[PDB]
Amino acid sequence: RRRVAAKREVLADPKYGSQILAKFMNHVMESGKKAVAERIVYGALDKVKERGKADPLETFEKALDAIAPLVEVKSRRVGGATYQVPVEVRPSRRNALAMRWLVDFARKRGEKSMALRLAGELLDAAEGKGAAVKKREDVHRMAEANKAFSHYRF
Amino acid sequence: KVKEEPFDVALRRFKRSCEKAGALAEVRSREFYEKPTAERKRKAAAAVKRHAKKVQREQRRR
Amino acid sequence: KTVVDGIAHIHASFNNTIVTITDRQGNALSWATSGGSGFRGSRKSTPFAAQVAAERAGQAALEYGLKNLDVNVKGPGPGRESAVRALNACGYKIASITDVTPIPHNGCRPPKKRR
Amino acid sequence: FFRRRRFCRFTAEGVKEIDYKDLNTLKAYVSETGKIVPSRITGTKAKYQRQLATAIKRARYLALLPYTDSH
RNA sequence: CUAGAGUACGGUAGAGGGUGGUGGAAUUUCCUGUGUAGCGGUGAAAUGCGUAGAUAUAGGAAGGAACACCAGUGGCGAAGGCGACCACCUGGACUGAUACUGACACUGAGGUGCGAAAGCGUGGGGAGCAAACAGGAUUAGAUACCCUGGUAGUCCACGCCGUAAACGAUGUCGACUAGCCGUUGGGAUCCUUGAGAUCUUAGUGGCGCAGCUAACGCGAUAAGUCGACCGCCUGGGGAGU
Repeated sequence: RRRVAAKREVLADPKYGSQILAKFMNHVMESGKKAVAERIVYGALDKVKERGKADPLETFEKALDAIAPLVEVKSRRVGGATYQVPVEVRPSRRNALAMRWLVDFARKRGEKSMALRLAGELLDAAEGKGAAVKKREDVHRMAEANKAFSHYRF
Repeated sequence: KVKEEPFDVALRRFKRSCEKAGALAEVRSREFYEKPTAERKRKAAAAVKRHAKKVQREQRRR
Repeated sequence: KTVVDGIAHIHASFNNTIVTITDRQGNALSWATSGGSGFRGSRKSTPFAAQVAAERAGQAALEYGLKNLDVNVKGPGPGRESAVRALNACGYKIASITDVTPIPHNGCRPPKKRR
Repeated sequence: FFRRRRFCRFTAEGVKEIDYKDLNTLKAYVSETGKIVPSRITGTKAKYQRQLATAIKRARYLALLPYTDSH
């Protein structure tokens, strides 16, 4: 495994003037349906401005940082015993963990009018009663039972 | 024995003074009995690893 | 009840670690073990669990005072030195650290070798 | 050459029959714990190293030198 | 006759034997105080041990065997073997000087002895370890490995048995044959301060030229060049029966 991987960049959001939202828009697109997914992300953006008077970017700015975790396990097996090691999440990685958890719980929300499913997800995570926040903190609890394996056979 | 002055100094004066005295490898060889033939293998293999080390270093000392 | 200048005994096997706070008279004040902190297995033998049980012995020792400690470390296992760094974390003046180790000059013969 | 001069700590002088009485000599050859030193550290000649080990074991018997840090 | 061999005289070095005695650390059982929920074990568990107060921890008593560090391609012994300290008897080897005996030597079929360990007989003694065995686990199955227990035995006195990869897979004895680096013990010579120097015997190791060897490899501690006596081999199974 010679190290090869360079970096490709996508940063385009002219109708709002943002950068995090464009990368979040790519996690919603299925099979290249970009124009469909573009009006749903704005469709769940204006309902927050309908709901809260604050600029809904900052609601999205707050909802990331209550779904984004800090440490997580890593099942590195010693070759004769299956161990798990709580590891520090790299700062570049920890953005995409929240955005990928957020969409997958929006699809099982079970409402009508699809942009209302994602609307309720970004409202809860500014408070903490979301299922993504409950899925965040449970994996946080898995690390301290794992904390004995932090350095030793790790 | 290690007396005390910060605390990190007296730790490394204790981790090292135990090892420089011993009584840590000797404990590790009290948990299985070696028959005296197997204790004549340590006496055999370590004597080879010392007299060959006096000659392989001379190649570096060329 | 008030006593000062106690003695901390640390017993460290390959599978468990037992910490006991005593006096100069050799009387029990507070004992705490690695299994009582709820590990019970492969996690039991870690030097992290020798910090959890070390401070928990250092909290029922403030019932009687004991602003000065004298540490005897005993055993081959891991957590042999990690437990000392978890003592003055509770705020105890550690005076001196001392190895006590049972080493027979010839002794009885040990059990046989595993296969 | 500290291991070289200690060979001459017994051979340069006519102190061939060492005694278990000069504790000022014997404390140079005992480690901090109590166990006896090797002969590749002092570098003493192996005629005297065998003779040095008897004067330790007799002085240890008369409680002039300890065994361990326990007692 | 004195070059082989042996004696008398100084002198060193050694776990070489046998008979008693005395230590210190650690393990276990027991007693007593404090103290209170687990200990122990393992890829992971379970059998087991625990409030009828364990582990831990301190004090005390009894008893049994082994003898850390020094300790090393180091020593001694005919080989097996031999490591605490002291007394007690007791064998042989090294090294120097000097006198004496004057070949008194070598090997050895038969025969005589000393023979690890397991085992066997009568009597002691019973700390740990541990075949047989018991239980748990693993396992299609597991008498096995691993875990918790556990008896003969291991220890001592007296007597027996006689085999082992009893090994340097090389019988004992004697004489010649380039070198170099180590090491035990002992005299030398030497300028002398040596971390000295070189030479010489008695051991014990690492490389190496001639030479030999089917090859690997030995090579002044020969499997090289030669002598003296002895033991033994003759295709594989059947059968060391």
